[PDB]
Amino acid sequence: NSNIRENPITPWNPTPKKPKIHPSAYIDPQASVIGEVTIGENVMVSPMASIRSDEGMPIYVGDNSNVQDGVVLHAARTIDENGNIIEDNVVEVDGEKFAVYIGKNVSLAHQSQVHGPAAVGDNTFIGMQAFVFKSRVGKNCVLEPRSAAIGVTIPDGRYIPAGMVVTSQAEADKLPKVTPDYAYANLNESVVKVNIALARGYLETS
Amino acid sequence: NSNIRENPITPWNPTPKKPKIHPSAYIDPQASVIGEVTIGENVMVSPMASIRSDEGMPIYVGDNSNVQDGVVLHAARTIDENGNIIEDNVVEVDGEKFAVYIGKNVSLAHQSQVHGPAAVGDNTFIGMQAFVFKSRVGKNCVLEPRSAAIGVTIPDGRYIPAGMVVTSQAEADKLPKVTPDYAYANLNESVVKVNIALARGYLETS
Amino acid sequence: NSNIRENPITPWNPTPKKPKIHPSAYIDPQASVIGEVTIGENVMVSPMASIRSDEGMPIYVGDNSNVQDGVVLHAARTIDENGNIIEDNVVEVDGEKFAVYIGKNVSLAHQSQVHGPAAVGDNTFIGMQAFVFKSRVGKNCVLEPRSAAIGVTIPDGRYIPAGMVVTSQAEADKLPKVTPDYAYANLNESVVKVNIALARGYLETS
Ligand SMILES: [Zn+2]
Ligand SMILES: [Zn+2]
Ligand SMILES: [Zn+2]
Repeated sequence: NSNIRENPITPWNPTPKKPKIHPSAYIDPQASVIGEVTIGENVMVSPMASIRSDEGMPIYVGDNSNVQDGVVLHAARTIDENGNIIEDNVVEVDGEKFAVYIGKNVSLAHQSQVHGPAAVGDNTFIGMQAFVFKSRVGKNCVLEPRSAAIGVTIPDGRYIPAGMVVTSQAEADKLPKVTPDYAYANLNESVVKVNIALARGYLETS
Repeated sequence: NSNIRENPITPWNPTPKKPKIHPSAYIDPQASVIGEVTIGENVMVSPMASIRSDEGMPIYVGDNSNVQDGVVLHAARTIDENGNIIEDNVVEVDGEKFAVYIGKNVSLAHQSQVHGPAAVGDNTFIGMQAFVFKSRVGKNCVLEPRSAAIGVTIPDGRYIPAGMVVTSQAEADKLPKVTPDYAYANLNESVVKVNIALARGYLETS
Repeated sequence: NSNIRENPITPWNPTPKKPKIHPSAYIDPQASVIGEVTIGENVMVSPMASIRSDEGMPIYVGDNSNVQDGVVLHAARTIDENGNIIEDNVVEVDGEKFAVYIGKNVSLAHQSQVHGPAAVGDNTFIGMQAFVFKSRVGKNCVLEPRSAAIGVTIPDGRYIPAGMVVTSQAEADKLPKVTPDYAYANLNESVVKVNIALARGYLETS
């Protein structure tokens, strides 16, 4: 398992940290997982995904989420030169601090990127080639393909239309709501089911 | 050839499928090809490309096409829980059904993505970081870098300007036409020649 | 070091060229470096980056720069079928000719792409998922995430706002100036420090 590796000693990280990966998660041989990473149950990590917890850490990927081809997870440093926490570079979730927090039943679709500090709430679809950076995406959200959230909080239950780059909180507060007739309303549930089954199938051949 | 692999058994796929790759195609050691995939003659598949036919299948890449660095091919499931074909998730081309169909002399340039259901017609350039999803791109087309086609049919012989995200069929019908003086008019022919020669050169060292 | 490779013989390249990589640079095992490439001191090349100098060449990455996850460097051919240099496909920097020139203290952030012909000047941040193609980016510049420069020269000391695709020189000449109170004004210095330290740390475990 050359592709699952400790992070190196740095001025902000004095001991190597090794990923904690649940046995029901599947890491593709050509995915890469480095450093202080926790990956939950049934998580499918596809080829060419890179989860790199060597600058900002920790990075958490919750149960039944998926990390698809070419997705990148990385984060800005959380420890100062003085050794003090950089509060603006961490996100608090359930009373704990993370560089990147991915909740449960989250899909990170092909070539998307979540860059810390960032959190993605449960049951949220992050669409293909989408981008999340210095942002909190609520639960039950849909980032359509090529959308982006930079420096904002996306309210629970909203979607970002394809191609839209949201940098203003006033715009984020105004985003349209997911409804039963919205075209992507049931997509994440489908994608999560598929990827749980892919992880199970790939593990049976391992 | 650890990087050329069968897909796993899943509820929608009861037997493993293995890629069919012509001997004149070159698969980079750090490209990944999984599942029910057919790759034609002289196809150059560059490092970090991921062709993954494990959800929707089959994926077809025609003769003399190229799949460049970091390109992703994947597709939505084509078989229901009941085992019935999901017709909206397949494309018909020449009387056959595909999850993703890439025609002949097609360039999929660096970091682009074609996500099924989708078809790309012959002699079409899909530019760097471009995106094709639930769409039919005609033949002799040019998707400039960062362009996207989502949920539309691109008429033969049109181009999408750089950065434009086309989601409306009315907009797709109005796209500008490739002409001899268009800046990208002869690019695909050049890129196809280069990649055929790269595949030949890389195979001679293999 | 299977991932550091010569380029193949082609009609435009009659002898194989091998990368020249300084001993203080770190190449991730799942990065790929092919062909006529020069990589300077302390350069961190992250997982899934592909530096491919097999069509246009040479590709140069200067001292203390970094090439992050999923970044692609490639270039259009520089030699004609007749064997004459294609002048429009090379960039001159300090009296020398390159397919891609990356200066010193440059960050190529996750999933960005620089496609030759192109030059990036010293101390410039190329943001996540950004794109540089047939362009000269000045020194002390910031391309925010999802920005792009195609067919233009970016003056020294300017930034491109997130998501903006610059294709017109008149627009490039008008881009806003980096100032001490600009949000990204000090980012590149920070990122360069981090990546120098990452390269040192990763090499100590190698
Ligand atoms: Zn980063
Ligand atoms: Zn997919
Ligand atoms: Zn190229």
